[PDB]
Amino acid sequence: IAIAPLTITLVREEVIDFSKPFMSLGISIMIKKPQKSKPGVFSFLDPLAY
Amino acid sequence: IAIAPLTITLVREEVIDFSKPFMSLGISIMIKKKPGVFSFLDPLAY
Amino acid sequence: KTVVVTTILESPYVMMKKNHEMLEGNERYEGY
Amino acid sequence: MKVGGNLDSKGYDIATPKGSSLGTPVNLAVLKLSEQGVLDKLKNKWWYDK
Amino acid sequence: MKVGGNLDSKGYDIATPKGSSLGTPVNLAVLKLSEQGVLDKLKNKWWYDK
Repeated sequence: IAIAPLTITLVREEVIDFSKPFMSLGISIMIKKPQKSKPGVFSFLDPLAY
Repeated sequence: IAIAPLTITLVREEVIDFSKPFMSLGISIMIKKKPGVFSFLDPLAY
Repeated sequence: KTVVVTTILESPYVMMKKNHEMLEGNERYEGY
Repeated sequence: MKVGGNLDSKGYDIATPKGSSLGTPVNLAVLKLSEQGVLDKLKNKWWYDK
Repeated sequence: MKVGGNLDSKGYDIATPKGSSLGTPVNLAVLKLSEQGVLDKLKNKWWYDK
């Protein structure tokens, strides 16, 4: 028995028996945590729109 | 063969063979999804 | 009959114990 | 509108009688359609395109 | 930081050799644990509690 994060695939199923998924997963986007950027030179115009 | 949005449950699995899930789902929250012309006078009452 | 469980070291699924040098058997591994 | 993430994880499966000969081929068929993107295409067709 | 939804959907399963007698018990155990919240509790512990 293999209790591990083993992805269920068609090719694997043809060779072994996979149980029902105990945790679902997918592809996600990973980005850096947004920190406070340095203020722009002409940032005194920010309060009002262009 | 049953091809329908049938949830994979413990009680169902013991009586019928269940293929791999063709849809993954869960419990989700459902909620409900313009300034006036003279809205610059809002700070003070009429 | 003892059952052999195969497993890859992946965190946090299966990680080596911080003090596995003083532990033996299945106590060496912890994780999901 | 839908807000937040899924609270739990469930799954929709094709049901077959115990001991039926259609168990394994349907199990491999579902896996085939997921990997090639047919299931994702079908969901997007009837949820977003329509 | 993780942003956006899941691009696709996969799953992790407990594998078992073909023809083994443990396949059906373990499949039932995974479904029982999921419905009892054990899998959700395990996910919370090693991801957010730790």
